[PDB]
Amino acid sequence: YEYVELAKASLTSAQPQHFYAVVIDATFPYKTNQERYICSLKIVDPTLYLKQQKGAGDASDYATLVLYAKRFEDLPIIHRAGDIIRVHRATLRLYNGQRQFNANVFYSSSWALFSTDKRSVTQEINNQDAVSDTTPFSFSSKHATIEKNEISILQNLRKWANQYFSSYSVISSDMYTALNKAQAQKGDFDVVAKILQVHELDEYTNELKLKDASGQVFYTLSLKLKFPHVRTGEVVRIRSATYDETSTQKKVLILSHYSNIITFIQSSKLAKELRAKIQDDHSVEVASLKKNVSLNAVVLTEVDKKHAALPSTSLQDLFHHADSDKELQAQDTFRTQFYVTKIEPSDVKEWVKGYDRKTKKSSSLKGASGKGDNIFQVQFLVKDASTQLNNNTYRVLLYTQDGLGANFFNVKADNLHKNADARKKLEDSAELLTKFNSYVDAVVERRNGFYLIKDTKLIY
Amino acid sequence: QQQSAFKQLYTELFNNEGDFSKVSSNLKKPLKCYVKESYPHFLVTDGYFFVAPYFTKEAVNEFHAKFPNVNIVDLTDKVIVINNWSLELRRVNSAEVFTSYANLEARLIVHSFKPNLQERLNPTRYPVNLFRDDEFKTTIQHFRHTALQAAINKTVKGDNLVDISKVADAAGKKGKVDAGIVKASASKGDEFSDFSFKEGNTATLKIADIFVQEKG
DNA sequence: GGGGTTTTGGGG
DNA sequence: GGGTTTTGAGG
DNA sequence: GGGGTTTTGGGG
Ligand SMILES: [Cl-]
Ligand code: NA
Ligand code: NA
Ligand code: NA
Ligand code: NA
Repeated sequence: YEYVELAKASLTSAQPQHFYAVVIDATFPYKTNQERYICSLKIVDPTLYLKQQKGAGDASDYATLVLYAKRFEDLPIIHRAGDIIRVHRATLRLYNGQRQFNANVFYSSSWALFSTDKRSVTQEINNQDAVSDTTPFSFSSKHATIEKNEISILQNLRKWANQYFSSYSVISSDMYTALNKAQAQKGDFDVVAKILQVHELDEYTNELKLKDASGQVFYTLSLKLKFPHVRTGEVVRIRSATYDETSTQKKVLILSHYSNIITFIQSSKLAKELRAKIQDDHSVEVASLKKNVSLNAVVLTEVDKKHAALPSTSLQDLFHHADSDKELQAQDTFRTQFYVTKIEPSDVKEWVKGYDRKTKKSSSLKGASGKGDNIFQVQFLVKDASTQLNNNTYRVLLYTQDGLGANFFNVKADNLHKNADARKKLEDSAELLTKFNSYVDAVVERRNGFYLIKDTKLIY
Repeated sequence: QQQSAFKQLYTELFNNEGDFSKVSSNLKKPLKCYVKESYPHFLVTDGYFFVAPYFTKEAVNEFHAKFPNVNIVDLTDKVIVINNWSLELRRVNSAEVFTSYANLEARLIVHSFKPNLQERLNPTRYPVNLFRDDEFKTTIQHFRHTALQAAINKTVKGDNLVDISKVADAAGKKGKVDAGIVKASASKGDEFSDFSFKEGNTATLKIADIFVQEKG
């Protein structure tokens, strides 16, 4: 196989050509009719990546690749921009001014995906190691072969890809629309925003909280199975989105079956600048707390920085598999999300009891200091997406006698029967926690069959 | 101001404990909607979303009477006008019914609809499943949250708090996590079902039967 | 044999 | 090809 | 023509 560069490919030969390129954009593999699937992507290389810079505005130049197949599984799923793709037997032709490569995978064409970063998106999600730096993480047909002479091409293209993404935006301003101008678009458009929050709406749907450089905040629904790489604090490019005119309560973006959410390789200059430039926004949350019914979810808590990298475990696994799963049994500290349905005891004033560290007994402070050290003994009855339909409510404890979750309410324990200020703060918190669309992101430590909240504090 | 007639209607129906007599009267007017599909699923749109209309055995017979030269299962891309319709909540298996969510469904009961044959409608955005809409899904989640929270505050009582001595000095203490599982209501099965709204009931025809009735 | 493809009947 | 299937909760 | 396959020379 002889590999040609994008800009040097023949437009007249019309013969099958092969090449290596960097994928900067791609749609999701979508079905067009009863027997065809398509995946359109944008590709670049050392000979084609930027338009005549002088009046171009540092706009990225590129060729397009359209892969056709009879099956979904025969097309490449591009989760991240910057990776490399190797195509075989592709015919090139001029399409409205630009070099368009076409390949019928259903016939004799083939593709292979190579990771530019150490690991591929899928490998990072599963914390796996790549067989080698010459092994494709995905490819069409049953087999894929990499000749010795290719290694040089692949390695060099990787070195170039990083230099490219760290030196240029790649996804130039002309490749997407500002969220605060999204309502002015006639149809679909592209977005480049930071993921401020990933809310698990239900068993199969994630609701992303986006905010781009324009400062505008938007929400959009992302299926878990389709986009399992979405992560809070990460910058992504959304291919094809539309402004929802029917959403009056909040700004929402609609995605189609061909829409795609794409992340950037580590060396991405754009992704780096945006991760630091775009700062978290809580305006939406604060405003919703003034309404009796908020269609906007509100994460009332924030876990200690040291746990920010800890993976979340659903209530389903926490209460139904924590004693039968090998992996779950090995852990004593977990992170999870849920919404409070009810708080016990009912009387907020009894949230703080007196504790005798010698007899290991607590008691009401309605009689005063004659009970010992003041501590929180709150029993949350929660539920989550994984247990949304069952007839259960799960108990999550906030017993601070040993220091776990002492500063959860941002209010030091105290006789709530005498300290009006302390009581009022806790009462307001009580209403927020039990309010619809309010959720808690917290770290819990399993102790004698129960889960106690720790290193978790309210941010409202 | 909600632009989607369907979204508004279905939303108020839910925010009104499934009581159709409580929903705004200024919304119970004839519904002119575009037919996106007719088989195997009959889906109509209001310009923004699509919903599955449930025709009564009466509605279809009346239709075939006034329009002999018209087959319902062939109204795709055509427009129809529902003069007499009603809404009602129903418990379903969202795993099988894609026009539902959280095992709940708001049905569009059709009693009488005229087929405005060959009427070109204005261009609109691609229609999406209402029960897949972010806001509508959330509205339904609010509905269950209110039902669930009420049921729990009626079922759980006495402040049966875990004895602090259990979570303290747990050096030589082991326990099963399921001990934190509390029943939300007096529901019979393992699925919550303690709702106050009274599940509407009305005989409706399966799109398959109307197919055989027009072509065995 | 049967696809896609153009070889439009025949290689390995 | 900057697009629209059903598998109708990757498509 | 050339794959994968078995048809192992020939259809559409
Ligand atoms: Cl234990
Ligand atoms: Na042929
Ligand atoms: Na042949
Ligand atoms: Na052959
Ligand atoms: Na053969």
